[PDB]
Amino acid sequence: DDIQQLLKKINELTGIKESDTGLAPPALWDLAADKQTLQSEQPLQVAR
Amino acid sequence: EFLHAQEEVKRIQSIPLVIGQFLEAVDQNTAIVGSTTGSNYYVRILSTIDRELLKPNASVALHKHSNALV
Amino acid sequence: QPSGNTSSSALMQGQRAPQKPSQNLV
Amino acid sequence: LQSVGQIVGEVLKQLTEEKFIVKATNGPRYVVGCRRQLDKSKLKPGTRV
Amino acid sequence: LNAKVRLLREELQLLQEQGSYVGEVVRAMDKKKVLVKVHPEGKFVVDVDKNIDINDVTPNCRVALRNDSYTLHKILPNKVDPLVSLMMVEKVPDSTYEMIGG
Amino acid sequence: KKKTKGPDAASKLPLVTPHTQCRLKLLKLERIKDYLLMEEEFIRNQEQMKPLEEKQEEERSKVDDLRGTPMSVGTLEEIIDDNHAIVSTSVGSEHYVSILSFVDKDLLEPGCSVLLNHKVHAVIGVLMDDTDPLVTVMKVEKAPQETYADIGGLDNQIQEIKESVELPLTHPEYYEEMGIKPPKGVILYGPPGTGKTLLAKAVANQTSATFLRVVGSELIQKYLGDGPKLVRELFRVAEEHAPSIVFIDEIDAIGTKRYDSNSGGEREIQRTMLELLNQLDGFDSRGDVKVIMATNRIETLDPALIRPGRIDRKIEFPLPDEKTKKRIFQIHTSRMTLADDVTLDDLIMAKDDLSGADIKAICTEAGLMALRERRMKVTNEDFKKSKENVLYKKQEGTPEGLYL
Ligand SMILES: Nc1ncnc2c1ncn2[C@@H]1O[C@H](COP(=O)(O)OP(=O)(O)OP(=O)(O)O)[C@@H](O)[C@H]1O
Ligand SMILES: [Mg+2]
Repeated sequence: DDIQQLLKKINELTGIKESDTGLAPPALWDLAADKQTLQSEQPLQVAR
Repeated sequence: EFLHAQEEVKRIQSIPLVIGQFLEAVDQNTAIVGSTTGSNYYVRILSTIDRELLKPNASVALHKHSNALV
Repeated sequence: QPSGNTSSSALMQGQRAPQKPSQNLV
Repeated sequence: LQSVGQIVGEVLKQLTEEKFIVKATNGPRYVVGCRRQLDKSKLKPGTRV
Repeated sequence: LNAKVRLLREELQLLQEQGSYVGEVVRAMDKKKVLVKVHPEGKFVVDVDKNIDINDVTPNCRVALRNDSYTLHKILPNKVDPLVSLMMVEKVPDSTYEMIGG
Repeated sequence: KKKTKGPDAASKLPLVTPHTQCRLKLLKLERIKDYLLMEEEFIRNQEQMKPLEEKQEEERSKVDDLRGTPMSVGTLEEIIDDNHAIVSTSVGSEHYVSILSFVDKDLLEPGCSVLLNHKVHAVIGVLMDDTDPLVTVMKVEKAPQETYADIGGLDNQIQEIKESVELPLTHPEYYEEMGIKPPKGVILYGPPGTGKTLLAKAVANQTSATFLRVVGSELIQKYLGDGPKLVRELFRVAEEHAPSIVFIDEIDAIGTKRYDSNSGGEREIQRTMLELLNQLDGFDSRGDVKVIMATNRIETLDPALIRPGRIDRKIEFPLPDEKTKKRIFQIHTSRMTLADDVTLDDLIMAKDDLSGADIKAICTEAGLMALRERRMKVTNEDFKKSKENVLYKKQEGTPEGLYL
């Protein structure tokens, strides 16, 4: 009985991790994040 | 003051509202209803309706703006 | 040949609605 | 130039002396009232409105 | 009398409120993110509030999303289809067990 | 490296070999319990004594805020220009959006799901995997309890299937030296109630690769386009993983003779069958995936599913003979307390038409009838009543001996 109960507990205490967004190394981000990415949301439009 | 408050609460369903259909009841003064426009919702219910009429399915009235069940 | 047959179904495409644009251009 | 356009639908059953259940062509159904001087006798179920 | 009127006023205050969507969870994520599937259409990545721990969240459950900004609101009864009404007889004003006879 | 073994097995430890009320088992399960408590304590201390944390590099929050809070998921379809790809949402509304930085522009490929913003609707990330919860659910991860010890004696069939699915893994030296490809497809057919699913359970219990199990009349959806796509994704997820195996049960719901008729739903059934048929052995490749397919009547199958090349071995399960009945009776009554009077010889020899499930029901009925009169030990008359009074529906033939 308590074997299976503690099995349930030990498996719940484990979930997952992702690291799956495709972000590049920070050097590639450069300071472009502020300079042009911030200056890219507002200037353009969707243009369906 | 009490009289006036009842007067306000009376005019909360005298409105051209919509028909949904009851789906499920979770606990007191709260439920889940799927409106006829799709987009299944989750809303409170009024404090004056009788409870024992809404178990499996029903034609229920939904406020036009807030989707509160009446 | 009598019929007791059945069939599948295609979906209802019409679902989109317009939304207020929120562009910020000076 | 100032007109508005209006929704076309059909009366389902009558519900109470002032409340009707109506349905749009392809929208949802609604619960509504009926206007001043509208001769409610004509509002048979199935009529166009 | 004062308590009664205060209660009624508070109820009226609460009824002036916006609704919320219901969504199916397909899987959790790391650092307080979930992946949900809103009913009409959509596949969103939403954030949880402060009163819910992720370990409560498992795939194929129902969660409530605040319609204003898509946040986890709470976890509610699990799914069933409409046909449950005919199932699960709820009251049994039926025959007894000793009137069979033979 | 692919997703790798992705093994599916709880299988903690089975050694309860005393199989009685002995001390050895108590001490052994004591060892098991205290190891499990030890590991739990370690993980509690691991999660409790973490003192180090900053984890924002003064810019991670910046990237997090630059992208919207409720990111949505869309389908890239073309990339006409750098920084100006073209994507689409669910409703099929395309939009000539832009591409921002901080997104590795290496792994994006037409047909891959991406993460998009709301207000401006640009591409801000890539979703690594998308598997619907109709295929991940089919997978098994807790092995069923049985093993070869419980099978009542099927030496030919067991050896056959072992050469099919198990041997090429553990000792793959012979096949290369001889120059042969091991068989990949197996059919298990025969009368009902004989053991077709026992071998499935027993194989799944002891293995090293991924196991996927599917029942027949489940590959069917009503939207005219989901059946074949679901089959395709099933085989995709099987192949990207380890040397898995797939078990399709009760097939005849899917494959039957492919004739021509009127209704459109039946056309859909045929379309799905034919898609699977292509998936198993069509154009270029197949992969490292085995398929087991089980049914209780075989003549009504499409000749295109059974031809060799697609299904290489066929295995018939016949009714038990008198040698096997003794083994079955010895297994199913092992953990029974039992009296010195009974002899299984009479029960096994009196009848000549019964199967494994029937024997199990005879055992439980007899034991229960013994309980009926407040006893634990079982006698011969109980077994007599169990056999004769129930467990026998009848049939008739060859009247009054026309042959003599
Ligand atoms: N040789 C055997 N040894 C042990 N048990 C057996 C044997 N043959 C049959 N059984 C018993 O038969 C049952 C297993 O079901 P089985 O695999 O025969 O079903 P099936 O052939 O898939 O039948 P169905 O057509 O109903 O799906 C279990 O109760 C098992 O104990
Ligand atoms: Mg079976």
